[PDB]
Amino acid sequence: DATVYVGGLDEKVSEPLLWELFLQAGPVVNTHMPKDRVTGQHQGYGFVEFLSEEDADYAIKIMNMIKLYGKPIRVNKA
Amino acid sequence: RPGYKVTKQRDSEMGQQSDYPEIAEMPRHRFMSAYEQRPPDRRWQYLLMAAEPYETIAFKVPSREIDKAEGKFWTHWNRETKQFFLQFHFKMEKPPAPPSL
Amino acid sequence: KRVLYVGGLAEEVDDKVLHAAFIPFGDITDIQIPLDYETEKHRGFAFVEFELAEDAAAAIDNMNESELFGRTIRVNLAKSNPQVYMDIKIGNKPAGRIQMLLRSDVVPMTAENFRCLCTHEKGFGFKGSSFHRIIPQFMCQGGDFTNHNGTGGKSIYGKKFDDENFILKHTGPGLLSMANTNGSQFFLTCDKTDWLDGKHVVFGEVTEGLDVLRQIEAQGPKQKVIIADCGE
Amino acid sequence: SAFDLDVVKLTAQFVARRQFLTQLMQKENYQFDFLRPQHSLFNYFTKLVEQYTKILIPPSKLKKREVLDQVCYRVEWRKKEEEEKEKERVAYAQIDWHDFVVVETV
Amino acid sequence: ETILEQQRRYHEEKERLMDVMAKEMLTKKSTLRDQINSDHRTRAMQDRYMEVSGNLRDLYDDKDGLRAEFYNRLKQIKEFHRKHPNEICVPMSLKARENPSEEAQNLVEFTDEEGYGRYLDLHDYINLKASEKLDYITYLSIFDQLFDIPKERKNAEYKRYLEMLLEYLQDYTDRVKPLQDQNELFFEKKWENGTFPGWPKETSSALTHAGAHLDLSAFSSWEELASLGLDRLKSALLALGLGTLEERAQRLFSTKSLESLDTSLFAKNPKSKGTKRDTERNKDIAFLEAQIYEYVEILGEQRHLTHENVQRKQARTGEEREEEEEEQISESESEDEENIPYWLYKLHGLNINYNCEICGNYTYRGPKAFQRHFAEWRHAHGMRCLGIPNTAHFANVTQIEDAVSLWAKLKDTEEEYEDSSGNVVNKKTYEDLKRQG
Repeated sequence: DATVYVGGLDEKVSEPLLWELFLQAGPVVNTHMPKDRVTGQHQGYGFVEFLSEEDADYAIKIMNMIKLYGKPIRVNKA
Repeated sequence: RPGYKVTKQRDSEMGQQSDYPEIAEMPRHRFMSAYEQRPPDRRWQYLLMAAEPYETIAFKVPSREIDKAEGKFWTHWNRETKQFFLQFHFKMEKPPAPPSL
Repeated sequence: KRVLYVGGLAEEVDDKVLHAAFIPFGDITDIQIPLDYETEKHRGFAFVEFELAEDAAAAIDNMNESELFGRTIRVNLAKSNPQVYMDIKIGNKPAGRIQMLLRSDVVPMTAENFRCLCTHEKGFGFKGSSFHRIIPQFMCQGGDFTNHNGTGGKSIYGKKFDDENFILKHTGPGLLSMANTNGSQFFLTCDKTDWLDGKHVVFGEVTEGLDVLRQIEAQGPKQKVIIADCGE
Repeated sequence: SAFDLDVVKLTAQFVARRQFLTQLMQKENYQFDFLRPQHSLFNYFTKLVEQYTKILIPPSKLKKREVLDQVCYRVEWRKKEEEEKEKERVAYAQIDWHDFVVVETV
Repeated sequence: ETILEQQRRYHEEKERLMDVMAKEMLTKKSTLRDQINSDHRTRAMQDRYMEVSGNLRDLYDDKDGLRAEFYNRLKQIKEFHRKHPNEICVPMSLKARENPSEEAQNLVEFTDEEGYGRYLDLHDYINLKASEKLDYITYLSIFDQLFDIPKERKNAEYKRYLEMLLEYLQDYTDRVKPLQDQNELFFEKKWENGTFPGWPKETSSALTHAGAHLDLSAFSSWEELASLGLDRLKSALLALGLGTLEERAQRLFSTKSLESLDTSLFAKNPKSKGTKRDTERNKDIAFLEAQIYEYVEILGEQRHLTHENVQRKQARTGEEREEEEEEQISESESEDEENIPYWLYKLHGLNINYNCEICGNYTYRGPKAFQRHFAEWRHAHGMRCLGIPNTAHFANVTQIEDAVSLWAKLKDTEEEYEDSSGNVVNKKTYEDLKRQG
């Protein structure tokens, strides 16, 4: 479970408000939030690696309460 | 009272010979308000009947209510599509005749 | 399936007339008649709730298109295991009624909680609350009648109650399941959501008004979705 | 629930052989409140008694291949439909109800 | 004890069992069908279902999925029927109490375990759905009844008997297939065209062992049929019929191994000292021979099936035979119900052998990595679940032992009684003397 997939975001969000955002729950050890080079903008889906698995299963339970730019945030195991 | 009955006939194995169980298993009816059309005049309902290949068909219903019954059967719940379809339609699939009343 | 819509009511018809006209079919629990306070008269229709769904059914069959006070009336469904309803308003517009069957046979404590929250018989409930989280092809979540954002709600038993069992699975759209630590928050599924099996308690199903649930889903919220009325 | 069970089954034992209980009720207690068809448990009561009534039937030995045959016959004694219905709902929801081409009116 | 209650519980349990084996027969009709078919060829009278039903695996309208499991459930139903027979047996063999029922009124116990523990005791072990076997027969294992070469009744392993046979004929001119050809002999051939002389010792012994095997195999592969019924049937056929062998030329044969002109001399020969001697010495063997005969007849389909198998395997190659064996094996041991920077790593200090003792005596290839182990999910799980709380304090030592004493290293007022001696007296103690005072 150490990693999660996160959908439905707005590009003003970046890797930092994800950092800050999910460490509110529990620390994101490895952050991945693609920067698209071609048009220089984000599609808004994320992958998160944690310290171990327990962090991330609690993360499955609590985790999908985040709302990025008035809008819904997908978090599921991976 | 008084009710309406329609008898719609379909192809005689003429073109339906070219059968991959894709919704092949009945015609559907719905009551549409003329308030929306591809918008000149309106104000009456239509008893539209549709089947995949063939073209849609409509029948104007000026009377506010006819044959609108009251608990015909004894409340059995297989909604199919809606109360209208199960309540008052028959699909002779062997002969390809759709009756509606 | 206990609530009926009754239209075509003459001005002289009131709650007393309705009680007398429908009681021959069975005991009645409630009669509501919307009023226009500027005129002090009703708007020509009402909702009659029977104790038993079977009686409501017999009434529809014998009273639809019957005569009351000289004119023809219209009677139909407005929208052992309890059946409850929610009337939904989207933006400023009524959307219709969702009717739900609660599986008291499988999850009695969970079903009873939701039932009471529909009737308000314990002093609080769903009326006027919102569907605050709506995700297309997934689910419509509501029941947070205290905080309106997914952090609140309360059960009839206290803040929280146990997961009774996970017998009922998330097999398709139109199922009722508890959000969660059960309180009052719940969701209506919009597809098979089997990844939630064993995590959320499923406790009921939509019996009428799947189309109204689809209208809620269409807002997944872009516009406010409110439980304008509810009951049993 | 052992108490309730025991009293139900006992009053059921005597009731199986119906005057002793109707006398007990008038002689004695909110204990036998299940005697009235109002009290839910009453139903299960009607079961137990019947069962005991049955034991009185062949008070004769049972000398029952046959057992197998029987279980087969008991065995002998919806999904697809649901599926088809689903299909119908999908298609009905997915066709143009605005492709009108009417002929007459009634 | 009121017998009414006991007899009641008995009839109820019987009902429960019937319902169980009926549910089984329902999910997979084959269970009955299979059984019944065999029964058909043992007790000719038996009425059997419409062929269509058998094939489509249906009982009424619904065709059920085709299913080791069939046999399993058949043995389970076997033990069920045993229970039933027992209960049926024992079964064949007011205010006073209601007052004593008042005993021990004050118990806070929920009691929902009489019909539920039974219904459950006999229904289709695991948490939810892993093992088809009921709690009743949770330790039932077919592999302890069938060998791998028998494949739960598919084949019967006769290679072993081919060995013993070679040992019996004192040569090697006999091949597995020629041995099976010999077995085929078994209503008159096995008697009038014997492989060996039927008065030979080695031979009679062999025949005994083989017969026993075939019989046990028979009843093993068809649990559902009443074994005692079959046994008695055969025995009565043996006694009542077996001058059963008659020839229009030689007359009547006797299993004395001689014929007889007419029935008359045949009867007056059954009292003679010769026949007395023989029937008194070779009785068990004759009877065993006969059993081998009739049981092999009842298993003709299995005999053929195996002979076929033999020829197949025989005509295989190496790889083929190997893969086939693999298949038989899998079928045997399967659940009855399915669910570059070289100097860089030295410089950075990695790929160097190291071990953490507290974690599964785990191995770590780098010192930076092991230093990162100190803050981890699993490491903290071992600590905290071990009873050693997770904090920096312990972020050094690996061995489980030392941190236990470290955690032991990690983990009183005076209320003045009135006699002026209670200045040594504790708060709670003086409160207790408040309650006493």
